[PDB]
This record gives sequence, C-alpha cells and structure tokens, in this order.
Amino acid sequence: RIPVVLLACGSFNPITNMHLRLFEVARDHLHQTGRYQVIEGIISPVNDSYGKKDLVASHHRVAMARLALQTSDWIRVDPWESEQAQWMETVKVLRHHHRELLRSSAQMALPELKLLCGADVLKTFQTPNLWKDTHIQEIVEKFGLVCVSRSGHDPERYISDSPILQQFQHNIHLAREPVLNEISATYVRKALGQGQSVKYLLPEAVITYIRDQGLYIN
Amino acid sequence: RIPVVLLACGSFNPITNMHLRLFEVARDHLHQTGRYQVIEGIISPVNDSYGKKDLVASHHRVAMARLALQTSDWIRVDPWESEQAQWMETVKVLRHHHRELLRSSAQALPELKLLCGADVLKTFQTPNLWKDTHIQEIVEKFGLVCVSRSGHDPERYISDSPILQQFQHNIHLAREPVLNEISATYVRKALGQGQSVKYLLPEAVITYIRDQGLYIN
Repeated sequence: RIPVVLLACGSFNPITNMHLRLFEVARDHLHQTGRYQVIEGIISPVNDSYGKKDLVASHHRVAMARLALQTSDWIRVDPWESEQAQWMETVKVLRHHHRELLRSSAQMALPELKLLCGADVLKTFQTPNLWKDTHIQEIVEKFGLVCVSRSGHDPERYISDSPILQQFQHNIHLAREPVLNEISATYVRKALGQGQSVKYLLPEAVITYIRDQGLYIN
Repeated sequence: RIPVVLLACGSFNPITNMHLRLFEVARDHLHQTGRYQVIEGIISPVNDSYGKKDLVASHHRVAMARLALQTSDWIRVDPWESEQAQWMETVKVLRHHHRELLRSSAQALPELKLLCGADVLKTFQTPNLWKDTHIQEIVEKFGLVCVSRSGHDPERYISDSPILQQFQHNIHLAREPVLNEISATYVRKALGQGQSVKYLLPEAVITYIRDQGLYIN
C-alpha cells in the first residue's frame, strides 16, 4: 500500500552479487507483509573524502555499479553522495533522497524512504562509516531499516543490546530469507590481489571493467 | 605438470552459481599445488531414471547447464550420462569420461578427478559404505577434489571411513570458502513461491525457467 524506496549506502568497492541479492530479498519481504509497494532501489556509493587507502576512486565504483545493474529493471545507481565536495553522513543522504522522492511523487499514501543494510549494521552502525550518536535516532525513526541477515548474524540480540533500536524497533524490518550470496567486497579484493578467480561472485561486466582498468592489483 | 579434468555429477536441478563457483575454486586449488594443469571441466547431469518427483526432464537440465556455461572458456556440459537408457553409478561415468580423455591423446597420463562439495563427501562415508568397492575405485583410481561448504568437516569424513582414510592422498581439500552457499532445493522452493532467485543463478537460466514454465506449482 505504502510506496517505498530502498536506499543502500556503502563503499561498493566493488559491488558484488551479495549487494544485489540484498535488494531482491528486501523487496520480496516488504511485498510479503502486504503493506508496501517497492517502487525503486538506489545504490549510493560512498564519497572519497577521508576514504580508506583501499577505496578506489568514486567514478570507478559508480561505473561498476552501473555495469552491475544493467540487468535490473528497478535498481539504479545515484552518484549524488559521491559527487559532494565534503564528507557525507548517511542521514544527510537519506534526507536528500527523501526530499527528491517527495518531489517526484507529487508529479505522478505518501512514499517512504528506508535504508537497506545487512543485519550486522544493527551491531556496527557503519554504512560504511560510524554514524554519529545524535543521528541514529533520526535514521531508525524517520526513515527506518530493512535488514537482511547473513549467516551468523543475530538481529534480535543486536536490537536487545541497544536501547535506541529497541525504542523504535517498529521501524526495523527483519527480512526472513537468507542472503546465500555470502560475498564481502573484502574477500573479492583479496582474491583479485592474489590472482584468484572471482567469477560468479560478481557480474561478468564488473570483472571485465576491473581487469581493463587494472583495479585491485597490488 | 600433469593435465587434469574435473567432473561434476549431480542433478543440476537447476544449475546455480554454487556449482560454477565450485569448478573455479577447485581449479585454483589444483593449480596452486604446483603439480597439476587443469585443462577442462565437465558437468554431467543425472539420468531421469534416477527420478525423484521434482526432477525436471534431463533435456531441460542440460539445456540450462549449456546456457549457464556460455561465459565459461573451460567448462562444458556432457549429456552422455543423461542419454543412457538407465541411471548409472558415478564410477561408471568416471570410467567413460576417463576413456574419452585417454582417447583424445595426451600432451605422464592425464587424470580425471571427481569434483564435489563436502555434503557429497559426507555421503561417501556413512557406515554402509566402509567396504564399498565403488567408493574405493573412485578415490583410488580417480580421486576427489572437495570444496568446503560452511558447516561441514571434510577431514573428519575422511578419517571416519577406512577407504577414504587409506586413499586420503588422492582427496584434495580446497581451502577457499565457496561463498555461493546456494542449493538447488532452495532455488526450487523460491521459484514455487514466486520469490526472486536473481543473482543466485545465471540470468539466461532464469530466463529459460520463466519461458519454459519450470518449477512452478
């Protein structure tokens, strides 16, 4: 009933089959509750400001995400966060896309914008950078979390061990289906650096881009 | 070094990104040992005589495997096993393909090894098989490349069978995690429920399944 947009923040360094699968599982879960209609997915790669030494330039990560999504009919990459001239907090990215969602919807209930993350975020509060204490309440309260759990994640204990999460747990949606694609970008970077295969862990066009551009080779 | 062919037998009902990942991990492992040169991979779907209720017709399973292998330059699907009049034990499939390997001459003696996950390795060591002569022929004459599936202990499987223990030196344990922990059983259940299996299978396989109306209740 409620139209919803799923925003995924993170380094996407590189994007993998895990990140794409997260969108699919989350959309199925929200549709399965009966109360939501998922309209769009947004992949928002992190800004280069103060980035880790292993973080490749943002125009590469945007290009790889675009190649990864050419078989998707509902997820798009938005480079706005990465184009900003400063360090960006996730809550400000959500505010920006929420505003542009309210604008676009007026031209065509009112839509909602939710942050898509793994269950580990409920313990870590990093997407990919540690959120400020004063921003956690706004993210879980005004937007909400759609959490997909990898093996070994325990979202209900994470929510128990956090008073702010418990306070507003009604805006945290725990998807039930497993991720199965247990593929961190860290593993892919290590494998690439050691010359090991990453075929079938990320789309072939991303692998081709990585080789052509010489990324992730030490 | 010695040329090696990897053979995977199974239902492939449907093939998933897990099966293809297994081949890549196995080839990297063998190459890393320094003693082997992997020249080919063979996917061999099971005969329909086998025949559980949810086993789709072998024509479709080898069609889907062929579509999945379009982007591979070294793994092929061989429908020989599925075209025989009767189901065959794995060891007879190994015998057949080993003969084919020898006949395509030799660049030593090429070797043919069976590729499996640790869950199949588990099926080789239950106590009814501790004296089985086919299991022994598999590990003595061909050998095994085992890719570890999270939550399995291949070393204890090896130690619990006297046959596997005796021929442990022809059982190769790949170290890299599979990561694509995707069962065909999950995929069928999700397809029957209308759930997404995108990014769990090659896109052309999902398209074939949709176009053919497979796995729908």
